[PDB]
Amino acid sequence: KFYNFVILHARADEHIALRVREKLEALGVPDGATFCEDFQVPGRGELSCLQDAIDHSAFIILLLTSNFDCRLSLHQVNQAMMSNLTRQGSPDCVIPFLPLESSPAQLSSDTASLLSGLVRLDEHSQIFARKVANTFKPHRLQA
Amino acid sequence: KFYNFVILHARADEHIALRVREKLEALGVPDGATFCEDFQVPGRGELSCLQDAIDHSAFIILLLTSNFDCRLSLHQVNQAMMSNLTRQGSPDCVIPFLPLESSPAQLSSDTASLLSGLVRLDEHSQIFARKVANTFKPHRLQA
Amino acid sequence: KFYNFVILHARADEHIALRVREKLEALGVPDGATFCEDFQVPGRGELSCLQDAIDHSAFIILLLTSNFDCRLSLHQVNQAMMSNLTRQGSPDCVIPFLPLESSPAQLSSDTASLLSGLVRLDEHSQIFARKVANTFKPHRLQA
Amino acid sequence: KFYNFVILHARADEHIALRVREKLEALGVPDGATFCEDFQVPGRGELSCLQDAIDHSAFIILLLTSNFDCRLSLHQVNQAMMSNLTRQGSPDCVIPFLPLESSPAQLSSDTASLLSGLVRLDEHSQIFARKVANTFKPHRLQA
Amino acid sequence: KFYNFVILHARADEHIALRVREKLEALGVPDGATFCEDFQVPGRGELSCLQDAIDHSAFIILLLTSNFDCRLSLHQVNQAMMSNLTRQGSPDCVIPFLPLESSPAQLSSDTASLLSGLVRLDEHSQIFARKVANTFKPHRLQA
Amino acid sequence: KFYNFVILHARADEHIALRVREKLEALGVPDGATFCEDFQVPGRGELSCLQDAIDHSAFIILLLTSNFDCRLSLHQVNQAMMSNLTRQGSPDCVIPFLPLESSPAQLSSDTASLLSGLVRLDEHSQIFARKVANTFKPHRLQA
Repeated sequence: KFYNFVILHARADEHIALRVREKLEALGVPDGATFCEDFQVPGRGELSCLQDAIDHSAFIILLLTSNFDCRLSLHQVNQAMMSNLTRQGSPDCVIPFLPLESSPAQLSSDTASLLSGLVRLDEHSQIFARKVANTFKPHRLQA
Repeated sequence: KFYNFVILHARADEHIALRVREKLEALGVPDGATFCEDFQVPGRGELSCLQDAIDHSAFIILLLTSNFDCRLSLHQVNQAMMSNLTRQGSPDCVIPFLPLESSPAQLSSDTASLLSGLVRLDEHSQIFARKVANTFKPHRLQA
Repeated sequence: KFYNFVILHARADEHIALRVREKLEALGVPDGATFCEDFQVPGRGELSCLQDAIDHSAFIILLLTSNFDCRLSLHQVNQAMMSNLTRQGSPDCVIPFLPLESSPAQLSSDTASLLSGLVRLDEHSQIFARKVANTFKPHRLQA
Repeated sequence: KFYNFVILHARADEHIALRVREKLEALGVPDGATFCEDFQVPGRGELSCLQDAIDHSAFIILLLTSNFDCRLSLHQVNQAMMSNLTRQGSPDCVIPFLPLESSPAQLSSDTASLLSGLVRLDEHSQIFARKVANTFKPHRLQA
Repeated sequence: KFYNFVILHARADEHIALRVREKLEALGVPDGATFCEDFQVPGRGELSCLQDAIDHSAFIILLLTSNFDCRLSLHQVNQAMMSNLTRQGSPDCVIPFLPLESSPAQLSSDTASLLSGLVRLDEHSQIFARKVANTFKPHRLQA
Repeated sequence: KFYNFVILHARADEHIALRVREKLEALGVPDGATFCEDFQVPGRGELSCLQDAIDHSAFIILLLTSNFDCRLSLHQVNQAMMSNLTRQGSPDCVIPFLPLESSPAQLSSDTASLLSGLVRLDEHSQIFARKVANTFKPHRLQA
């Protein structure tokens, strides 16, 4: 339990989430996790699975995509942001992520507008490794 | 059929549902249905008595009472929220409600955490009438 | 023939069945019946008398009680439920009933567990009249 | 007794249940079972066979097939869900299952709408093995 | 000839059968008969008088008692039951009768076990008149 | 005496009963029996010998067929079921049987409607051997 980072994503985009978690593990962040890792299919529909992904993850990494426009995804973004804001501490746990496959032109107007004025992480940037190192510092959250 | 709004509640808090229904009908919302309105006696245990409430109601209202922490209540909230999200149109069908008989501190984490960022209605608030008027606009979905 | 509703009950609790029939007819359900109405005396121990009660009734009302725990009662519940489920049409027929003589905590574990997935028609409820009116709407079964 | 998991299926899909049991045992879950193993012939139509399957199993697995749209199947789903939700312990045992012979569009409204908000186990996905290993952890229910 | 009902009784219990017949015809059943009504002193023995009683009666009423346990009584019960069952028509005619002079605890295993599967009428019952009216209806069989 | 299982059958279908007894003894149930092992034209009458066969057999197997529709057959089924249900012990012994010579569509409606609640064993099923093994376990009734 208490994984380092979790990758919230749409149901269809499984390969993108797997690639991103593998890459972030490769760059030097141990104990990688994804939404479909604690997405416990025995009955945890969206109450226990989503709250387990939010609560038991030091960093919540939202994965924007053209398929991230669905209403369920927007509700997940709202839930993650509100949990981050209400929870004591946790300055910038929610980290918007732009995958390599995605482009800045496919940002969801309805969904990604909530994250427009928040610190983003991009894969197209050539400073991506330094951004990851700065974000995932040795000192982090506790139990 | 096709009632304007339905109140979801626990088994014990039967009277609170009727009280809130009468109060909300007083404000000027016709067809004040409740969970016991379509709680058909035979055949249904949770098959359509929980589904006809979701299916045949324009707005769904969840009473966040102290008795609403039951294990069945969490499944009811999950079903309502997921049916709202899968359904097309009317993004804010699901509405948390806080009757005077309950308190904001009485919000049990397990169930209230599902509705941390939703359209909350509070009887403790003094702008209740304006919130009700804004939420229950003259135009109400379709058949 | 073709009675509106019948009451299945243990042999000992005939008076409770008569009382429930009288009360339910008083509420506005005509042509009330009971098991002893078609509990024919010649021969038909449980072969066709029970079949006459099941087939020739629009609704079946099991009278749960402390004397309803015997093996014969369990077979009666099993047969009524299976006949209702296999029958064409008539989505909801078997109506669990809790008379004032018994208590909600006095449910027999062996028998009442079969109906644990069905909504009861509780006499103790303050909404009993509305439940009865809702369960017995003018449009009903036929031949 | 006290089987690890039981597969609830329709009357016409015994072969699918046996195949799924064999596959799930192959993944590394010992002491498998199916509904046609505690489906004792002498009596026990749905009284002490379905209830025995519900009570004497750790993980109830509903097999969402094409023949699973019958009224009997809907009653079985209601019984399983309500028995799981009412009883203390057994946190989230009930597991919807999607076999090969079914389709993502096979979800009939009447039966699958009950589990629509509930999360399913789909072996169509490529993460099925890890998903199952996550489901049936070594620590589980007691007697 | 062709009496409505016939009372079959032990040789030593003529008074009980006569009292039962006298009580019964007053309720509205005309042309009452008993075994001693067709029981000729000369010529006929047992096979002829008993067969005449079986053949020339619309209904046959066995009268269970403590003196109804002899081998002759068992033979009479068996003969009457088999004649009713084999003969085409007459859907159900054999009626077990429990008079007040006997008790339910006084059911001799041998003779009563033949009619254990059949349903009876008890003089101890409080719905005796209605049961009798249900048995003997204005429409009946003939030969 | 005290035969392990008996087979009640219509008089016309003697061969089917013997064949079923031979098969079921072959599967591994020792000391088989049939109705014509405690059935004599001389001495005991039909009802008496049927009652003798009911209570001297650990298991009772009704052999449904097209010739099992007569009123005598219905009375035998009623008597067997009622004797099983009323007697103390023996939780469930009346086992509906479906042999090769019949089909699950030609079942006697009037007779088999009594057993529609219970579970039958079909030779048509491919799990017949497992059903028999689960049925006739080493531990069984006692004198």
